[PDB]
Amino acid sequence: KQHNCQSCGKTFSSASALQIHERTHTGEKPFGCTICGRAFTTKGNLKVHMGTHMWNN
DNA sequence: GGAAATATTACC
DNA sequence: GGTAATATTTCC
Ligand SMILES: [Zn+2]
Ligand SMILES: [Zn+2]
Repeated sequence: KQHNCQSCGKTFSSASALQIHERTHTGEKPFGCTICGRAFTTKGNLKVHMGTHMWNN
Protein backbone atom coordinates (compact mmCIF):
# COMPACT_ATOMS: atom_id res chain seq x y z
CA LYS A 1 0.00 0.00 0.00
CA GLN A 2 0.96 3.69 -0.38
CA HIS A 3 1.19 6.62 2.03
CA ASN A 4 0.18 9.84 0.31
CA CYS A 5 0.35 13.28 1.88
CA GLN A 6 -3.17 14.63 2.36
CA SER A 7 -1.76 18.16 1.89
CA CYS A 8 0.52 18.01 -1.16
CA GLY A 9 -0.17 14.55 -2.60
CA LYS A 10 3.55 13.58 -2.65
CA THR A 11 3.98 9.87 -1.90
CA PHE A 12 6.39 8.23 0.52
CA SER A 13 7.51 4.79 1.27
CA SER A 14 6.35 4.25 4.80
CA ALA A 15 3.99 5.71 7.35
CA SER A 16 7.00 6.85 9.39
CA ALA A 17 8.51 8.59 6.38
CA LEU A 18 5.29 10.35 5.38
CA GLN A 19 5.01 11.51 8.99
CA ILE A 20 8.49 13.08 8.75
CA HIS A 21 7.53 14.69 5.44
CA GLU A 22 4.32 16.12 6.93
CA ARG A 23 6.45 18.17 9.31
CA THR A 24 7.16 20.50 6.38
CA HIS A 25 3.51 21.64 6.18
CA THR A 26 3.15 22.45 9.88
CA GLY A 27 6.49 24.17 10.49
CA GLU A 28 7.18 22.06 13.58
CA LYS A 29 10.79 21.60 14.76
CA PRO A 30 10.97 18.84 17.40
CA PHE A 31 14.75 18.45 17.86
CA GLY A 32 16.68 21.13 19.71
CA CYS A 33 20.37 21.81 20.03
CA THR A 34 21.13 22.34 23.72
CA ILE A 35 24.24 24.32 22.78
CA CYS A 36 22.83 27.07 20.57
CA GLY A 37 19.07 26.58 20.91
CA ARG A 38 18.38 26.04 17.21
CA ALA A 39 15.55 23.61 16.46
CA PHE A 40 15.54 21.08 13.62
CA THR A 41 12.98 18.95 11.80
CA THR A 42 14.60 15.51 12.09
CA LYS A 43 16.89 13.72 14.53
CA GLY A 44 19.51 13.22 11.82
CA ASN A 45 19.51 16.91 10.94
CA LEU A 46 20.17 18.01 14.53
CA LYS A 47 22.83 15.30 14.71
CA VAL A 48 24.66 16.71 11.71
CA HIS A 49 24.31 20.18 13.22
CA MET A 50 25.90 19.02 16.50
CA GLY A 51 29.15 18.40 14.60
CA THR A 52 29.52 22.11 13.91
CA HIS A 53 29.92 22.47 17.69
CA MET A 54 32.87 20.02 17.92
CA TRP A 55 36.27 21.53 18.72
CA ASN A 56 37.42 18.28 17.23
CA ASN A 57 41.08 19.07 16.54
C1' DG B 1 7.46 -5.05 6.70
C1' DG B 2 8.50 -0.86 8.40
C1' DA B 3 10.70 2.22 11.86
C1' DA B 4 15.06 4.39 12.35
C1' DA B 5 19.42 5.78 11.08
C1' DT B 6 22.07 7.70 7.47
C1' DA B 7 23.56 8.79 3.09
C1' DT B 8 22.38 12.03 -0.27
C1' DT B 9 20.05 15.51 -2.80
C1' DA B 10 17.76 20.15 -2.88
C1' DC B 11 17.33 24.44 -1.46
C1' DC B 12 18.40 28.83 0.41
C1' DG C 1 28.11 26.82 4.37
C1' DG C 2 24.56 24.57 6.44
C1' DT C 3 19.89 23.36 6.95
C1' DA C 4 15.84 21.17 4.67
C1' DA C 5 13.92 17.57 2.62
C1' DT C 6 13.95 12.81 0.97
C1' DA C 7 16.07 8.52 -0.74
C1' DT C 8 18.64 4.43 0.45
C1' DT C 9 20.41 1.41 3.93
C1' DT C 10 20.61 -0.51 8.34
C1' DC C 11 18.08 -2.84 12.23
C1' DC C 12 14.32 -4.91 14.80
ZN1 LIG D 1 2.95 17.19 1.74
ZN1 LIG E 1 23.67 24.31 18.06
